[PDB]
Amino acid sequence: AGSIPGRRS
Amino acid sequence: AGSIPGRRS
Amino acid sequence: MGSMERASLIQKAKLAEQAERYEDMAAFMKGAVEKGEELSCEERNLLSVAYKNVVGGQRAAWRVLSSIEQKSNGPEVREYREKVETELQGVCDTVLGLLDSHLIKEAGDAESRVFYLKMKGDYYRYLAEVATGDDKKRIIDSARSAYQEAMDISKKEMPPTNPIRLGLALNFSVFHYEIANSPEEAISLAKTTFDEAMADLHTLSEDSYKDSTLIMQLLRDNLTLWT
Amino acid sequence: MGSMERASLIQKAKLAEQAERYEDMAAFMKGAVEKGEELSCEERNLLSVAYKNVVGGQRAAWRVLSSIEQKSNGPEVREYREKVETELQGVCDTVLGLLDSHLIKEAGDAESRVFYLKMKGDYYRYLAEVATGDDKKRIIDSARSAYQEAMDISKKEMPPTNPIRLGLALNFSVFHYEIANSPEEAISLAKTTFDEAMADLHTLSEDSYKDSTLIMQLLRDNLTLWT
Ligand SMILES: *Cc1ccc(C(=O)N2CCC(OC)CC2)cc1
Ligand SMILES: *Cc1ccc(C(=O)N2CCC(OC)CC2)cc1
Ligand SMILES: [Ca+2]
Ligand SMILES: [Ca+2]
Ligand SMILES: [Cl-]
Ligand SMILES: [Cl-]
Ligand SMILES: [Cl-]
Ligand SMILES: [Cl-]
Repeated sequence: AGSIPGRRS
Repeated sequence: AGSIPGRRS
Repeated sequence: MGSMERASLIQKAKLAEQAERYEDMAAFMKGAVEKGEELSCEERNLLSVAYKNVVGGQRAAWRVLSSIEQKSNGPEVREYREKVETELQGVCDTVLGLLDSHLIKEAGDAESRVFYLKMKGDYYRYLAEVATGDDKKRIIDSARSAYQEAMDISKKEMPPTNPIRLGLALNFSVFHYEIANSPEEAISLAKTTFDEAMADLHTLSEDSYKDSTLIMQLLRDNLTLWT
Repeated sequence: MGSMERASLIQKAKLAEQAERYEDMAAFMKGAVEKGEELSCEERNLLSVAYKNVVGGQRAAWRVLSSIEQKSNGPEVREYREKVETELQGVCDTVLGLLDSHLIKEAGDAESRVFYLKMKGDYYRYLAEVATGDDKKRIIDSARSAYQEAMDISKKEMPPTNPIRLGLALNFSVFHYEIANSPEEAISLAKTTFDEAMADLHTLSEDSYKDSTLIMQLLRDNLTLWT
């Protein structure tokens, strides 16, 4: 199950 | 130019 | 970071992201928050990206070590898992401290308030992933309460395609599935979120369409895994 | 790490490698070295892998920031590059300190002595990559001298296919090409190393053959890039 990757910004 | 990767052991 | 200018901390956080130095990034954004001014949309993203990367690496390590520990059951594997676990809890507590002092109380706009409350739910969820003792239920309820307040605001104040509203629903559904042992609630939330976003796509520009459909695909990926 | 058992430090270094926690790995192996006993073949590899990963990440970040700094030429980019550079120099100094106190002087076997001297050349090479001022030439000569002593021992004491002898020659050739502005020396060393290993492959078992040909391919990759 994937959450928001939210690793790039 | 590549040196020894030497990142896994 | 008290002696560095706010603008310099922000600029160095962007440099650290480019250098993939996420611990530095997080420390720079922690310093920027502690200047006491509210954060812009871009600055909120920098804060979130920095800590998500740091705690993401800690969670990945904890899972490796927890798996080794379970297969074994000397003290070394447990001791080292405990060390990583304590460091992860410290990072989560630091983020939650920033939200509590005083990002959330000063966030009046829907976009900022929902963003910070989603963050609060996420970091309590990370605490819940490693929790066992007398506080696991209270930690889970703290995650649920933060996510729930963010849901209530986002449904009242944002369109169904808003990327923050979509990512909040995605992560709350993962909370339901992985933490709260409520897979039917997880599936229902992801499906209703996806369907209501689909029906709102016609209102968007090409760039907004790309932003929303990207997160809708994450919802669909989970539904495919769960059904 | 003075209060932890040597064997526990080694076991935790292996766990940290599995968890990709290389800063922890390096601290555990630093503690193991400081117990004062010589290191086994496997323990030398753990030490080398840990610090190679740590300084590898620092070097990658320094290059990102140095590139941004050159394209710009406020103080922030230079300040942050200097911060990363200082942290990298500190790690290199720490490794060189371990080799000097007292790994190298206690290393009597060819395999251990060449391994540590190759390490010494590598970490002076990393210092040379960021050096500019009054010591860049002395740092370069310290790298060259360490590599040269390791070469002299390996040629006398190891077969041409020995993986440590091959990796030493590979890295010394990179030193020649990237640091000493001696690309002809780099090409000649890589070619002679490759050809003498090829002629010795017939003596090896299947597993040794795989170990040696893997590093020979790295030599060939550089020759393809350089010619
Ligand atoms: C939790 C979360 C949800 C959505 C996103 C996202 O995709 N964004 C796109 C652009 C960005 O501004 C540049 C806002 C967030 C991220 C995290
Ligand atoms: C500098 C260097 C040169 C060669 C190697 C290497 O490939 N090894 C293979 C096996 C290992 O023991 C398990 C010894 C080193 C590594 C680094
Ligand atoms: Ca100021
Ligand atoms: Ca002991
Ligand atoms: Cl530990
Ligand atoms: Cl406000
Ligand atoms: Cl800095
Ligand atoms: Cl000895």
